[PDB]
Amino acid sequence: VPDYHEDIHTYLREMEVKCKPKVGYMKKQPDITNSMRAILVDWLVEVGEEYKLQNETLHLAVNYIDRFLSSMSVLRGKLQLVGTAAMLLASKFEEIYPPEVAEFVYITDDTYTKKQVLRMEHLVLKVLTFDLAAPTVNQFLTQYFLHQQPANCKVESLAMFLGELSLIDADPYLKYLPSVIAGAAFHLALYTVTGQSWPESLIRKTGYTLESLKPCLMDLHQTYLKAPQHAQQSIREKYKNSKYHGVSLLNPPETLNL
Amino acid sequence: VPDYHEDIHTYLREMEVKCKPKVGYMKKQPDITNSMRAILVDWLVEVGEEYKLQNETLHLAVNYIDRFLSSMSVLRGKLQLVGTAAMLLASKFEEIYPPEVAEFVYITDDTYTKKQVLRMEHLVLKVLTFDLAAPTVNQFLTQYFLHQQPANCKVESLAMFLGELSLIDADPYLKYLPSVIAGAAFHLALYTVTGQSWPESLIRKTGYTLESLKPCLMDLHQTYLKAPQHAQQSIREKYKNSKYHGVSLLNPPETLNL
Amino acid sequence: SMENFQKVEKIGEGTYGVVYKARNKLTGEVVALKKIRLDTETEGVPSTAIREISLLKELNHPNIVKLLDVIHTENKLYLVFEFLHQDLKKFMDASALTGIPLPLIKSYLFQLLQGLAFCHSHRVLHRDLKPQNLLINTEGAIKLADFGLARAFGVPVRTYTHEVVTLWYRAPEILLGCKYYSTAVDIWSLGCIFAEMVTRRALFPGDSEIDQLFRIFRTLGTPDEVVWPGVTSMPDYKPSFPKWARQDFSKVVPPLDEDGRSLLSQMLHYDPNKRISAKAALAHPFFQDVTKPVPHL
Amino acid sequence: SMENFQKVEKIGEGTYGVVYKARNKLTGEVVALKKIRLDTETEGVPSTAIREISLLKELNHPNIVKLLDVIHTENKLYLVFEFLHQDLKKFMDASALTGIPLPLIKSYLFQLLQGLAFCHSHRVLHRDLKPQNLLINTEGAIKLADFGLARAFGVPVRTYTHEVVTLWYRAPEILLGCKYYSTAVDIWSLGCIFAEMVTRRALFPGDSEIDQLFRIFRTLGTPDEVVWPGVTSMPDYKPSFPKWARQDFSKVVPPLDEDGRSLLSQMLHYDPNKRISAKAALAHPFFQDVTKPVPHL
Amino acid sequence: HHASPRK
Amino acid sequence: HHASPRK
Ligand SMILES: Nc1ncnc2c1ncn2[C@@H]1O[C@H](COP(=O)(O)OP(=O)(O)OP(=O)(O)O)[C@@H](O)[C@H]1O
Ligand SMILES: Nc1ncnc2c1ncn2[C@@H]1O[C@H](COP(=O)(O)OP(=O)(O)OP(=O)(O)O)[C@@H](O)[C@H]1O
Ligand SMILES: [Mg+2]
Ligand SMILES: [Mg+2]
Repeated sequence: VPDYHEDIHTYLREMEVKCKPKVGYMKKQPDITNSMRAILVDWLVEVGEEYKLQNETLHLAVNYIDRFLSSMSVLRGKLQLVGTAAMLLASKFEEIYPPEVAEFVYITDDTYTKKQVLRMEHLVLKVLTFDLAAPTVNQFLTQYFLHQQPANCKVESLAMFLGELSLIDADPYLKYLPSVIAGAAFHLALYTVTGQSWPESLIRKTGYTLESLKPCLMDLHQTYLKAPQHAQQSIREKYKNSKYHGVSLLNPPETLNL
Repeated sequence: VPDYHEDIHTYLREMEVKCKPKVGYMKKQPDITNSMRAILVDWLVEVGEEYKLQNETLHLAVNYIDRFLSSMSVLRGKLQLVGTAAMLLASKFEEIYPPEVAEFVYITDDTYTKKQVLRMEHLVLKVLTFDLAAPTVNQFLTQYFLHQQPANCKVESLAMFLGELSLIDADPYLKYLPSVIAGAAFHLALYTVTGQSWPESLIRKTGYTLESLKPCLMDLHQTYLKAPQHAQQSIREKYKNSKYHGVSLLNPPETLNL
Repeated sequence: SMENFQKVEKIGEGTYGVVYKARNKLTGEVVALKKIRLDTETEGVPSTAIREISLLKELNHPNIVKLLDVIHTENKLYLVFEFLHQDLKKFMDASALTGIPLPLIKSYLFQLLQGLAFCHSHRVLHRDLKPQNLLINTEGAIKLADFGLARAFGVPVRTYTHEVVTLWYRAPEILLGCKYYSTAVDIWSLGCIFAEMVTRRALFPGDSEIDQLFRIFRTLGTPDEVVWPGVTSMPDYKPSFPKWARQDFSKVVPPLDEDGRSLLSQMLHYDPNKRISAKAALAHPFFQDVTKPVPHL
Repeated sequence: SMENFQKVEKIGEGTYGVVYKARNKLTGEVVALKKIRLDTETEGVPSTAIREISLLKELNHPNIVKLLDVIHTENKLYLVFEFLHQDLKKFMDASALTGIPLPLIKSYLFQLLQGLAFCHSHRVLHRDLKPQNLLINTEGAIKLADFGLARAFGVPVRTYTHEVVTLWYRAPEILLGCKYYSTAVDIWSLGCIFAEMVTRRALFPGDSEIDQLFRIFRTLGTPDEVVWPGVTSMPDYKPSFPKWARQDFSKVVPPLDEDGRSLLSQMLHYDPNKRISAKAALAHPFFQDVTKPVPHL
Repeated sequence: HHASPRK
Repeated sequence: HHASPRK
């Protein structure tokens, strides 16, 4: 059903530029670092797995955390509270059955009360002005997936595993829009599994060439080669499963020949 | 003291584009028209005269009326209330001694209570998000007046008179930015009193040629020629005074030779 | 907070509270206030409200009600909307003797299709289109409203909530339990409403899901693999379903012309992949002469 | 609406209410809450608050305190600011034994000049610069604050309010009643603060307006038509004023080097048309070696 | 008539 | 010391 596809694609291209976090925000946080953010996102990866939430819910929650931290200074003892209210809000926007609030409170181990979570939910909605329908790497991957000749299950899981790895590291991934990370991820996955490249039909559909993708690809290639030694490991653990064709066990290409 | 002059000019050129009313708003007002807004602005012109307020105050009050009506549908019985709260706020921003609120209530003849004025004041501040420092035709005129070879009193009063006439008629003047109406007004005033034209030094300072001003200048020439018959006459009355060199009595040029 | 609004009358009622007609005390604006009750030691803001408000903020179109403001207090949440004369169900009920004039039926459908095609182009499924969720004003406009069941959808879609759309307007791919549904379910709802505006009564008034399916089968013919490939493998399909033959639309919607019949059958096509889109529906010859009549209120 | 702030302590008081040090209960952020009392059957929002809020919203610069939020209730108005360790007067008081280190005085002045030159470039006159209205953080930054006397000015300026600037920092063109004043009054206030940081005491501590003027005339010389054309025709000038001779800056600001004395005398030039601008001051050779030391707090 | 289906 | 001048 392609009728609306191109319109939606254009509209997402426009909303990603407007839903985008401000790039150097961490530099203005007096108390939190990219590392503490990395530990937080790795934790929501696990919360997602525990509750069986969509990958899309995770990527929304990340987008809401980086937009909130874009205008609100937060002390370290409260970062998990922003992150839990964001996971709850993303669950309410996207899941058919979101976890209940008392479950969100249990997964923090009573670090916060129910009342804190509920008040942080109201502050996140106000700071984001309720604008929750954001474009994610996942939304662009799934559209890119329709141009594969023929469909390859392994390429898809791996493009997903890469797009998810990007969420952990604000530096360098806050520099890149969702659609560009998705394109770098889909090219790297394809290249790794079948030796093919970012397709000519995606070039026309996104205007992106392997040259405009290069900076993001070089970063994502170094993240993929160093994934086994990163401090956060829940995404590699999750992509070992058979649901994902165990793609996090594949070995990354040594070079991209770019 | 020209030290800051160019920076200030550049920054006003940028804020006028951001403080600009939406051009077709009246078309979406179910109950008020350009003619009701006309009567409103003409009345503020008188309120201004009664209280000896600055022309700038008037010009700010009009920008706040058109910004508020740009996102708030208003019933005709409340339009004066929006206008009184806006003249109150402009007075508080710009004057050394703004009229007191009880005086604003008296000039409406008890059409509203004090409490309505005070509450409409808080609604106007929120709708405008407290962004009150808007660029006005008056702020660009005064800058344009430093390029006159030598200073002419009469030209200055006449450019002011014309910039004020443009406040009455949302159609056509909401199409033009403050800096453009000011240019058209200064060129028309100059041409009328001495036969000179928009100067080469203003062309370079604003980047506006006599051609880019033409559409605004044709409209302003028609408004000048038709001023003695317009339904609203407070500005012509006000510019009869010796403070203004009686310029509204001068006869407009028959043609602009454009 | 709600200081500035004066409640005038109850306009409707829903799930999370009440719906009032109100007026802004300072500007005179007439509005519809939709109260969503919260609390605490509950689930916080209702996911239906979080979707309604964020989807509405992205749906700026003449045929989509306008959200004017959101008053998010500590105790309650109020959605502030533009107020329109009434919903299409009330207008229909008031016109059951006369009927809605032909040109206004065509104008209403063309506008419903333009707001629906804008929704779909912004990746939003409505999923609750019925006459009481559509709003008309005194000058001839009609608008989509009640975005309380809506959702942002993805390309290609995943599985979404099964309990969607008010029974009478529910698509057969939902009733048969299909793993996937998409924009075709709103089109089906609009086909139902177009017929209802024409005949003055619900096209498929079921009283339960099997009854709803059977009303559809009796009018359009029980679908088989030729009309809808995959039908007989659907989760709730049963090969013992009675096999009825399709009824001629001259009996189904007697007052409708050839062009209107053609458009209605493309909106009610069994197979969702073949059902017409809102955007192609906008180019059908039924709309070549469309005008904007004013309702008789 | 203030439900998320916990008041921690009184930090200052003033005109329309007070200032408290508070914390955001949900994020931990530490803020400064400036309460402006309203009422009703009064004048509505105070013009000083309307100006402070709207000029602050257009002044986004590292050396200008940031306004984080405005909580505009029916009863009260709260301005919510980022919290900084303390104001420059409290820092000075705590450093009267040591003195502020030379590099930190240069860094503070360079920063105040960059905040002031941004204000002036955005057509804003601060008009109340003094050490208690300047804020420092623990890392070496200093910021302009208290915009409660500020005003957007025009090119060329018109006459503005005569009662502006705290007495000790007030420029002689105001004291002599000039019809016009502009950005040079803020430069004067800064040269006075520059000297004060250097010597550890107010440069011109008058106890009335005539005394303020005579303290200025005894240091810099009683101005005449050669140093400031038009002085003797100013509304409050009196030809019977004592004629004092200018004192050598080695006696006026002993610890200051040649470059610092050159900069200070251009900031204290009598003729406002000749007083150095903030922007030309940023280029003086006194700043060639500027660094950003951290205060000893 | 039926009510709108309920989350 | 003096207070800031008052509107
Ligand atoms: N903006 C409006 N102008 C006029 N009437 C309106 C407006 N909004 C809602 N209504 C009325 O209020 C009724 C209830 O509104 P709405 O459909 O949005 O919420 P709801 O109760 O959740 O509806 P439903 O029960 O179908 O889920 C509408 O059917 C309509 O009659
Ligand atoms: N953001 C802040 N961080 C830390 N202390 C602050 C902050 N804002 C204000 N203060 C303290 O509060 C005092 C009073 O604040 P402010 O100067 O803004 O208001 P004011 O009382 O109106 O001052 P003034 O009386 O000079 O007009 C400041 O001198 C400073 O000591
Ligand atoms: Mg409804
Ligand atoms: Mg102060």
